[PDB]
Amino acid sequence: PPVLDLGALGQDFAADPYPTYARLRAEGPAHRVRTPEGNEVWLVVGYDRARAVLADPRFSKDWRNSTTPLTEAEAALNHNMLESDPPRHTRLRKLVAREFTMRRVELLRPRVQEIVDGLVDAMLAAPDGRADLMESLAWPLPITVISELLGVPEPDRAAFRVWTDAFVFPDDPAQAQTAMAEMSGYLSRLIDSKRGQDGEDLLSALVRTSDEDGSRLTSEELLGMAHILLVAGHETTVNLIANGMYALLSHPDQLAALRADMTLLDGAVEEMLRYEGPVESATYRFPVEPVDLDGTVIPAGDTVLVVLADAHRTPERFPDPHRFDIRRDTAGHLAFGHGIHFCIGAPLARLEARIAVRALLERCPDLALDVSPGELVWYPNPMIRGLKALPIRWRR
Ligand code: HEM
Ligand SMILES: CC[C@H]1OC(=O)[C@H](C)[C@@H](O[C@@H]2O[C@H](C)C[C@H](N(C)C)[C@H]2O)[C@@H](C)C[C@@H](C)C(=O)/C=C/[C@H]1C
Repeated sequence: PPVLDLGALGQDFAADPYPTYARLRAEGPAHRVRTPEGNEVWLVVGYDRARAVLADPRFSKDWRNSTTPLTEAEAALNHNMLESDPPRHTRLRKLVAREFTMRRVELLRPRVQEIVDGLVDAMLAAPDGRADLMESLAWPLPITVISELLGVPEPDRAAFRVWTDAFVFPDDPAQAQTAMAEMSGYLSRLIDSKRGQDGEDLLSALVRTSDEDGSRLTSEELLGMAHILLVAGHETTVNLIANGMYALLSHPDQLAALRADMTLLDGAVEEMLRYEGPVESATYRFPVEPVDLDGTVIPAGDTVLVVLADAHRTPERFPDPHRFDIRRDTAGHLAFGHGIHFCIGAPLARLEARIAVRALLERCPDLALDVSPGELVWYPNPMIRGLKALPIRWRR
């Protein structure tokens, strides 16, 4: 294949990518394509292959195995679990797994609940009963929850959305590259602000751990860590809520069910993950040796992107794919990945989302999408699945 150019494929490829992915799936598992941003990457589509690869060791996420160059501003924060393999990935993750167990996170419900609640109160405050569920709840919830955890003074949180934006499609490649340096700068400063202040938040914990013994957690790794624990639960958990809602609000029949019975909540918040999950394609993976993806051979060092979005629509795994059913069997979706890199914060995310949906359906009479689905606009970025905004309204 000449190599499918995603860029020149319409701002609707950001809208409904699926047909393009499926079309590829039909011809084979792997495909070379140029991303809307440029660079050459491989796309692995089709559920069975997707799941498979995610856990395949031959696909290392350690940039040392990539033949793609890394700018200095990037090289800075590339010492985290999601960008390394054993033994390093093993070593690092261990450092903070106890902080994200369903049991531990559950302890945060009281707080998370209160955080959502405060946010909803302010929403219903509007006189016309119209607000953007994005800047109104979906965005502020994640960034707060996590920021109290990692210990980010609140005034400091604004610059974060700013950067994340640049990271995702920014209106200029050199601008996002600035956001990274800027962030590294902040985090590094912040890391130090903690030293000797006997704080008990996660970050303070790590700063102590790292000092006590640098062989267990290097200074770069310390940086990388704080960075990854932050920017990995953003775009994802923030769009989870948005996508989730946009999904439930554009399928009245389903909104109805959940309204009638709220026990379907957990299972509905799951189908959201399957149907319109936040991550379109898993993060970068590089073959340590050439991999023969059935007929198609991928060179060592090339960038492989497992397309979570497509596997979720592969009809041989998920019948009536494009159908948003909250009573569906969502068992086995790749929303949070598969393998050793399986989301470390799946519990924290789920909690937030579950409390978030819960709130809305409840505290919002005649809640509804405030614009037509065709009017919404998604982010061109091929690695994410987010709405520019999500208008709504409710019985004034
Ligand atoms: C809707 C929410 C979330 C989604 C969709 C999501 C999705 C994922 C996915 C797909 C991976 C694996 C990526 C890959 O292998 O390419 C992953 C990894 C990870 N996630 Fe999440 N995530 C979410 C929320 C969270 C939260 C709330 C945190 C932070 C507290 C978090 C922290 C991480 C980290 C640091 C990893 C590294 C895993 C490892 O390498 O062992 N995630 N997540
Ligand atoms: C967990 C899935 C999302 O990706 C991420 O959370 C990671 C942290 C991040 O990718 C990293 O971004 C850094 C700024 C640079 C780093 N590079 C030095 C190696 C890179 O690996 C994303 C948050 C980037 C943004 C743009 C995004 O939208 C991610 C979506 C998920 C893949």
